[PDB]
Amino acid sequence: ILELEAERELLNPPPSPLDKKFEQWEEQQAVEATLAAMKARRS
Amino acid sequence: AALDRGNEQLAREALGQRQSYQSHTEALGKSLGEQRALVEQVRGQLQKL
Repeated sequence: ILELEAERELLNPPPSPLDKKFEQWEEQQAVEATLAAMKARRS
Repeated sequence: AALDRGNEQLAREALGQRQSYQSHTEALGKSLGEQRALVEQVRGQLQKL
């Protein structure tokens, strides 16, 4: 099982941890800005 | 957009990341510049034959 799991990973490389950190930061920024607008719009 | 935070280190990381892609783009752009000039001559030879 592990051989196949790694072999299919070689053909299509997994994304770099830097990319994951960047997208996590983007999601956090988006949700924070959206909730800030959420709090400001009803006020 | 990432520079907005004010942490320039991640900006440096991204800028150093894109350089490999720029080099690859230039490498392919060099090869196309001659393949395009050669296929035309081959087509001309076929047309005359």
